[PDB]
Amino acid sequence: LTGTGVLTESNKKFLPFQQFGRDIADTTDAVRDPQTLEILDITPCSFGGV
Amino acid sequence: SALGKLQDVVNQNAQALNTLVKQLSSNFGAISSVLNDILSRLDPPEAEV
Amino acid sequence: YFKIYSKHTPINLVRDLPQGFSALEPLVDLPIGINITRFQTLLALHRS
Amino acid sequence: ASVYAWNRKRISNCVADYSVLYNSASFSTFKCYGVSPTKLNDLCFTNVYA
Ligand SMILES: *[C@@H]1O[C@H](CO)[C@@H](O)[C@H](O)[C@H]1NC(C)=O
Ligand SMILES: *[C@@H]1O[C@H](CO)[C@@H](O)[C@H](O)[C@H]1NC(C)=O
Repeated sequence: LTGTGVLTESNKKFLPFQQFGRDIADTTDAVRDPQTLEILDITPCSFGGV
Repeated sequence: SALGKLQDVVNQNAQALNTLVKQLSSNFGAISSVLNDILSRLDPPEAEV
Repeated sequence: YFKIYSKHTPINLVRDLPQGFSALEPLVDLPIGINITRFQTLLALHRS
Repeated sequence: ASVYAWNRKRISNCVADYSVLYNSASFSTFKCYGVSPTKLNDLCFTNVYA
């Protein structure tokens, strides 16, 4: 799964089966990292109009 | 339902935006709706299609 | 893939199914790759 | 096996080096459809069947 974003701590109580999370666009918004099983939130990097 | 006229405008704008974001999840006949999957899975001659 | 979804609920109804809502969490995602068209459950006898 | 009774083997829980398949000249036909041959070392899979 490829993508760009800032990986931050999260407070989403994922259930054991649950691995990732999806937004309305179906783009991944949270992910469970392998090897360490922690849940990292994925927030798109800051952008806007110059 | 006193302020329905403003609420209809807000709901229509939010619904149009929501449908616009829902359109990203459709592949439109391609193998996948994600660009990153196509860039990671295929060579440029089929990736351009 | 043979998916087993399971849920355990504490109930106190005597005869029929209880009326309520309980979502079944996925328990086992099983990699078998075989054809299944017929099934049979297993019970346990009591001997005295 | 013969083609009417073609043998299906499951491949799971392994790290696979496909670069020895691309760089080998012993195969007369090495043709991939849903995936690029050179990207196979960069992706993760499940339900692999031979
Ligand atoms: C390796 O990954 C597994 C699950 O994928 C995990 O249980 C284990 O703790 C990991 N080991 C290390 C050393 O990170
Ligand atoms: C499974 O077996 C039934 C007959 O019991 C057959 O009709 C069906 O085509 C088989 N399916 C597969 C996927 O082998």
